[PDB]
Amino acid sequence: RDSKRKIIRDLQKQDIQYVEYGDTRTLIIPTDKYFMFSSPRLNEICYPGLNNVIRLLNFYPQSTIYVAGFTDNVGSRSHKRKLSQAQAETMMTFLWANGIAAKRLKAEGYGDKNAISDNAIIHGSAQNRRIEIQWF
Amino acid sequence: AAAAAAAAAAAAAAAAAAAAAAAAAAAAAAAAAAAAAAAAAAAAAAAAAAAAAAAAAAAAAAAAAAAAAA
Amino acid sequence: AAAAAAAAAAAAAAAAAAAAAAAAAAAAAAAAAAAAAAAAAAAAAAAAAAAAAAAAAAAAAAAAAAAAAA
Amino acid sequence: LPCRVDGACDATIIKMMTDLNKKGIKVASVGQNYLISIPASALFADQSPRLNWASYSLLNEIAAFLKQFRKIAITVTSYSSKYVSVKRERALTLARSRVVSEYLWSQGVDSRIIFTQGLGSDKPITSYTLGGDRSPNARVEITFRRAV
Amino acid sequence: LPCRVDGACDATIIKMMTDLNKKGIKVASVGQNYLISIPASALFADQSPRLNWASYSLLNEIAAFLKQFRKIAITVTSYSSKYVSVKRERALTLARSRVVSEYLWSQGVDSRIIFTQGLGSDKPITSYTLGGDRSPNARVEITFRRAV
Amino acid sequence: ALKETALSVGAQAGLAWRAKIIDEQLNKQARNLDAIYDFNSLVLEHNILPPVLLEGRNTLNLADAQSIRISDRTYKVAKQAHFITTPPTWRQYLWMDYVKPEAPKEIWCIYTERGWKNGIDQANTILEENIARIKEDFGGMILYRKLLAMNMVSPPYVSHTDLGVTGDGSEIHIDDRVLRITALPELNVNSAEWRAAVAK
Amino acid sequence: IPPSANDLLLHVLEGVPPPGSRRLVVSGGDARAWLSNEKMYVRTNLTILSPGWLASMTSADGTHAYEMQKSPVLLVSWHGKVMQLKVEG
Amino acid sequence: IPPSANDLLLHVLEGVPPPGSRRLVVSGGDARAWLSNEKMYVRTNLTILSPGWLASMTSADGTHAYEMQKSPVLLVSWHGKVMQLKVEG
Amino acid sequence: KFKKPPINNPSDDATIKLAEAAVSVSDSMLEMAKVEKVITPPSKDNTLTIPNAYNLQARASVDWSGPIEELTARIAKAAHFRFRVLGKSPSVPVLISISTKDESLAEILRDIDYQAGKKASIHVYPNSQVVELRYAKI
Amino acid sequence: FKKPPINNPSDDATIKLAEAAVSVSDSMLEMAKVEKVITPPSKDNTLTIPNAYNLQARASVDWSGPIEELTARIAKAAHFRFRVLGKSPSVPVLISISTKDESLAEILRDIDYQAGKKASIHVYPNSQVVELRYA
Repeated sequence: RDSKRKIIRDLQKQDIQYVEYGDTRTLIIPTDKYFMFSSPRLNEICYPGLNNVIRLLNFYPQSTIYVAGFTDNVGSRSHKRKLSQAQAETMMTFLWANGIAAKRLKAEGYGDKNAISDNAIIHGSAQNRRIEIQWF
Repeated sequence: AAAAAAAAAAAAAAAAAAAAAAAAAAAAAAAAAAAAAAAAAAAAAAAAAAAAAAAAAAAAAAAAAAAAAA
Repeated sequence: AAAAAAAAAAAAAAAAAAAAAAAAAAAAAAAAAAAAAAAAAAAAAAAAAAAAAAAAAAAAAAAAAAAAAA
Repeated sequence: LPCRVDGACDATIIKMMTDLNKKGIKVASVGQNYLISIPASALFADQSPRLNWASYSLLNEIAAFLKQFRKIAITVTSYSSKYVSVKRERALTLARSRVVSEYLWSQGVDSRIIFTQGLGSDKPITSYTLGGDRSPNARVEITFRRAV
Repeated sequence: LPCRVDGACDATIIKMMTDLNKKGIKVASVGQNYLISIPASALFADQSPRLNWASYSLLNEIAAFLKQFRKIAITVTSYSSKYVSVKRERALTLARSRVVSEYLWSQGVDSRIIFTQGLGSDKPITSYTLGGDRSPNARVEITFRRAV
Repeated sequence: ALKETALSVGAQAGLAWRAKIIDEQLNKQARNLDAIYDFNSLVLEHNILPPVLLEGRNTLNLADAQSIRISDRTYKVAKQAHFITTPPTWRQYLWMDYVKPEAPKEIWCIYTERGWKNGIDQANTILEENIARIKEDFGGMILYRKLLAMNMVSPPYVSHTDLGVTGDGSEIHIDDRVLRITALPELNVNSAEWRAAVAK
Repeated sequence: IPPSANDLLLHVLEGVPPPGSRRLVVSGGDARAWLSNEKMYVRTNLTILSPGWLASMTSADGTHAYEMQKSPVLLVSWHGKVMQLKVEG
Repeated sequence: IPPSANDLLLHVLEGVPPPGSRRLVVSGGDARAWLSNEKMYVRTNLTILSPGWLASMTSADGTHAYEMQKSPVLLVSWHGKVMQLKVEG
Repeated sequence: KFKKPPINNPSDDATIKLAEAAVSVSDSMLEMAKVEKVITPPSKDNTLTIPNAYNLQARASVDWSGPIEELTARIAKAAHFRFRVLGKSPSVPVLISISTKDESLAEILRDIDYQAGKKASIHVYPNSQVVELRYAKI
Repeated sequence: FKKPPINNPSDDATIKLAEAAVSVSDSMLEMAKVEKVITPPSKDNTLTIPNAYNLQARASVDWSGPIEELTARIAKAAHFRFRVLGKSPSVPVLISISTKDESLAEILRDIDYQAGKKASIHVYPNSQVVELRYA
């Protein structure tokens, strides 16, 4: 009830994806409900997702952390890049300020250049707006 | 419909229905990419049935007689 | 109406009603600044319904056919 | 039909106005200039531009009180007592007022402008200067004029 | 009439998806990119491009899972751990993936392309390198994007 | 037949209900649509509404068996530039009309549900053409500002004939400026002064 | 040569209706509207935005008078708020 | 000298129907079809294959607009899949 | 249990097709703003004609769609700047529509000056306390 | 405890509509940056405030008509001499000031401005004379 299966089961409940993948472990966090709108201000009402993701990654205290930000097709490519970079960068500062040592972390912004769905449809672009958190 | 993932959340136009886990397999609108491959019409793939006729035969709008539907 | 401050003292034109403590939230006249944002009319925001027609369709005075009200 | 009430009632206006004066947020009502005066103890932490989590409930009937009026420009201005310098102080009070107006247009105002600014104890309502945010000088004030 | 379901149901999609994850074929579901990851122990013999006879049942709910989606290009790519050389290894994994895609378009996919390729442990998902096909690095992966 | 008039009862009620739902769904996004369809800061220097240009690339016409004509691009001036007083909003183009229809067994119930979705998606096609018309008109003005940069059209040439004090002794107008459009915005065919959209 | 304005906009720049008119009731805003001959005239101090007017004057105190075709809804700006006014007739 | 195209293909390259049309409902694919005068016009981004069209345009984003005679079925390619679309009218 | 991450509200068909129109008008828009800014380079800003000030560095948040002068009178009133017009206002209103949140008063007046392009101009004289609006010459 | 914003884009279509809204009105803003020609205040070629104590008095004027007559009586209300240089044309240079309180040098600034290019105003304050110049 304080363990891995409990905290991944309620991150399913507050709708953040997790993937187990060999050594690579990746949280997919929707920016649409974990950020206030088109901003790098964190959605402060959704704190228990943020406490639960940092409670999850106390379990891996030696892995380097890749954090990356994603948008969809709207706006200029500069706006895509700087908005994704700003949101990934402030999630990186959230993990640093909730206590991960700063040379484990890596913030990087992609203006939907990985694009896990198509941007031509509404729900697919909603899935494209995200933060990936990878570690080893 | 969108069964056992959750209930159907939205109905995304230019798509199928959107369940409250993922995208469903049930078509939302008429204009989605539903795999029609067998039509059911008189004089399909020639032009349509020229509706002004009142006789025995059925004439297409490309002036073929639909002998399979007369 | 103007409840529990006092009773309604006056009814100030070009304003809302005036309670006998302060200015109320109930509109006095028709011509106050009441927040209309959803109208209910045939051919609103084009020109109005051209009333001389007697047919199936409803034609606007800007000669559009109000197909949402025919 | 045209609407009689505009999503508001005068009984609820004076009910929130008594309840805000009972919780110590003082509502002055002069003409149509409305003032609600909030001590900075009752919202923030001391000498910080940061809300406490419980103080958004105080901002809840502040914003639900600000539902009730037709208004054009709310101005929100904050000032506290002296801590380091007037330059640090004015940066504090500018961040203070801009944070509370960011929450107030996150919430519901029907205002068209919120002007928001902070001052460096340049307008203090008492000469008694006890401390930091427990001073009654240390306050934010939300003033507007109720339109028609 | 137009068809509601396209020969598939979402209850059966998640029923196969739980059953494949219970038998250890891990289904990742990211956006509309679908990944099913198959350990090479669970299909082939060790360091061989040859199916076992029982593993076509594993390919049966792989192919009946691949019935359920509208898809354009499946790519199937295989890689294992080091056995002799990277050249022998890449020949092994190319034959490996082309054999499993030959069975998958013997079976039912509604894909228009299956791209199929193999790599020489060039992308290994763990640093722990126990052995041959019992390594969790030694795997085939079938990735596609579900169209609309 | 009673089943058919049950469907016809359900149709207009579904149309008016769907019209209602998308009217305050439009009004919920009212400031957002003023941001999208901002015609106000697309108007020209003498409050002239810009014309609607239509782009069609890569065009074929099969005229008969003997002959086709291809062209690579086609620009059309539709509903030419003119003096607007106040700029168009989105509400002339997008607002569907709300009237409240006050005109009222088992087969009646199932075909009033199929009439109800027929009214719903027929109101959806009316809204789809309304969005289509505003996207035509607004993107035509955007296509002007492309071609006015890109020198494929003329800007309008106004003329202000200033007049002084004007009239008889029963009526004066003091500063009497008559403003005309002499040259309309108009695609040039002398094509050597054209531009090309190269950026970085 | 165009006409100057309508000179009856001088009358509806005051509150007085045009001679031989029909009154139109206006809801939801401070305006008065009359219909002379298939054209309505609006005395307001608001700013009419959507349906477009043919002629306008303005008095000393910012009251405007508009000649326009008959549209059953008027859209104004009040003080930056987009506002609706509704006319019967 | 042939005609150029139809210039109403510019309108049905946008979503807007031609003036004085009849709507045709399209099943089984993302297309819109209107019938002006014994000719239908299809806005799609699919590729119509079997019944043959008389005129075509294409916008900036790969949307095409086709003038063709009235055929009750359209055959398209979607993404290499041969696909059928069905029109009533 | 399987779940994709964004489980948002139920949308409807109206804002579905409004959004997929709005992105095509957004990038047709983006494409020609790129075209015009490369076919004439903007040499100058307007911060040289609206310079900032201490007590112009107050912030505001504003949605607005009315005419320009009542808004800029409200900006200069809360900036404690005397507000002056130059030029008679045209009979058609010059209408701005500012919808922004948390900008400083100087960049709000610059946004006003930009949105009223060639119809008006905002000038600020900060060694005095004067906000001006000048209307155009036509 | 908390609330989200009320008309928030909390919906998967309205987020796309509103990110389109921020990108359209941003794309408006660089539209306006490219076509907004201004001129710098070094080269604004309008009259400044001539800061004389007679010209900082406190007036009121409501008028439309020809420029030379206000400038005459703005001079003789300023106790300034009025000179004219140049020729007034057949159509007069027309102007309207309708302000119930703004300052005198500030009337002078507006009437240089609303003159524009048909005429302009200089003030020489040591000699206490305003001049109107034509072209």
